[PDB]
Amino acid sequence: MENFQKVEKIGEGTYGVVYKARNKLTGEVVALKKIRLDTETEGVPSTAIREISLLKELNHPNIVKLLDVIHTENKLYLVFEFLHQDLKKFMDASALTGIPLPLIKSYLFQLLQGLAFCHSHRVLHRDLKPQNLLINTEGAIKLADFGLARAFGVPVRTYTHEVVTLWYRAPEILLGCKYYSTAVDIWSLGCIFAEMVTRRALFPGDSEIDQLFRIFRTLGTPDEVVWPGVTSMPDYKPSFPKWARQDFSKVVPPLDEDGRSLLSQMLHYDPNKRISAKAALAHPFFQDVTKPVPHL
Amino acid sequence: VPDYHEDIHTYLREMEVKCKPKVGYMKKQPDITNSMRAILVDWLVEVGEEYKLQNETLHLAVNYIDRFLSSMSVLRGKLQLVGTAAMLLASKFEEIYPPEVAEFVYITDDTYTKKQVLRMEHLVLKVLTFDLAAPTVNQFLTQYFLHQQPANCKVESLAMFLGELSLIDADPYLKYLPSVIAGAAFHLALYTVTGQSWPESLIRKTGYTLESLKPCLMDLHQTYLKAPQHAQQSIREKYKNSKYHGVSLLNPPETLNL
Ligand SMILES: Cc1nc(C)c(-c2ccnc(Nc3ccc(N(C)C)cc3)n2)s1
Repeated sequence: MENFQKVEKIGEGTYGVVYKARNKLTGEVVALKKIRLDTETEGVPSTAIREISLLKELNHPNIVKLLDVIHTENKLYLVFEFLHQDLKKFMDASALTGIPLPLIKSYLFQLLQGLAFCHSHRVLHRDLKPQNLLINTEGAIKLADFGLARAFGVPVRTYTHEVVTLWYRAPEILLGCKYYSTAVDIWSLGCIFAEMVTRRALFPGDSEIDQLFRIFRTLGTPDEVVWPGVTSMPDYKPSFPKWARQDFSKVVPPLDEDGRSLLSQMLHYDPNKRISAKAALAHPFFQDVTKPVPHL
Repeated sequence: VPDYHEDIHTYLREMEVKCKPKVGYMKKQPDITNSMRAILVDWLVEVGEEYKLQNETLHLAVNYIDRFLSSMSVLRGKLQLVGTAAMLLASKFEEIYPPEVAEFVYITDDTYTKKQVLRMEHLVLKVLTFDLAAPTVNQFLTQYFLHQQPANCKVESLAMFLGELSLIDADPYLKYLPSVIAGAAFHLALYTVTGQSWPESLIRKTGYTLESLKPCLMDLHQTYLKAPQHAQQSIREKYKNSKYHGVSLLNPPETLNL
């Protein structure tokens, strides 16, 4: 830490606190994440243990680089590459005009490459949300905050009391499934795709049941033909109202045919038939992809 | 989703070789023995049972211990503190929520303080350089189990029983990679329950023929034959439960037909 000068605080949350800092010797600007560490009581949080072990395994252009870990008696610091803001803030600054379609397309494409990389290395992210997707001035976007990430060499059990985010949560989790799968990360990215296009969250629920009903109101109340097994999922109830699936031409008006088709496949109900990251990347929607730069 | 099944198998095979402990470390440990280590692992089994921890947690703890013991000399009096920190770390990596540190302190019958456990957690992380996502026997078996025709839960449980046995004795087992021990386990479980043999689906996936498996198998077969007499019994007691179809009751085949 002797060779870092803190420059300014850029965020605080469940992680810890993140500072922009500069290496006094090399001039590199980094993001320093200080882990909330109680030395006399619980030790190193599970978030830092997961993020570190997994991020040190993952080297890819669309996953935030972890540069270094500074671990001393009282303190644990993660040193990350600096990126200059999160997608949430960019969506907010761009509401009104909207992010341009080509830049949306580029971000989707890059995020799918990052995810396909995570999934092929047995890592599930589980908490994709715009505040965890980081962008730079050259058109890159990168997955960040692997604090809730899990290795899935053996199936990951769901958490009775999910701390995971509501808005970007997959239906199979809301209906009580026992295990997560890679499919939950695709569902999230699908929601984010839609959000960028429409300039608002697709499914902004205020509770778990409201979150489910909001999904059902746009995608239709699912049944055994659309989703075999649904009816016997732990929190399925035969009393759910019946809503019709909506025309995507109305869910996401700005999208063309290829867009609606990809979106519809990322938001499939049945996690077994939900498109994979690797197959998404071959979708025709990406034929004409470029790498525009954002107006930050 | 099986779009990754192959890539993941292939990546586990790469990682298992990087997370391997040194096979000869016990002899260089001036003050501990294969036998003290076996006593420690059997105790962790029991901790896992008391606190209802997943099996993966146990396999990860043992990995962390053998790697830790591969570079740090430890006195027999501190060996349980190593194990406790390992189990705490494995817990945090693998469980939804870990037992509290204080629970860990109690399961040692209060022989260490809360602070000692925490400081050891830090030392273990440093020596393992935070590389905690190791492949285990449990993981490979879980991958192998997709290839059963058809699935048979007796086989599954018995194979998990044997993989767990293998943790107790560094004695032979530190010689073999986790994918090889899983292969042996799966075969010997399949054979025990049904008389069938390491399937050609897994020969192609793993690239291991039955033959290449045979050295590990003969060890595991002896291990299984001798299990009822072994000084450490906690794995047997655990696998008597109905949860596991009582497999550790089953009679081991006196011969393998090799
Ligand atoms: C949780 C987090 N975990 C990590 C690793 C974060 C991170 C990492 C690298 N750069 C930035 N840059 C960054 C973050 C926020 C902002 N804002 C302007 C909010 C700007 C840059 N943030 S945030």
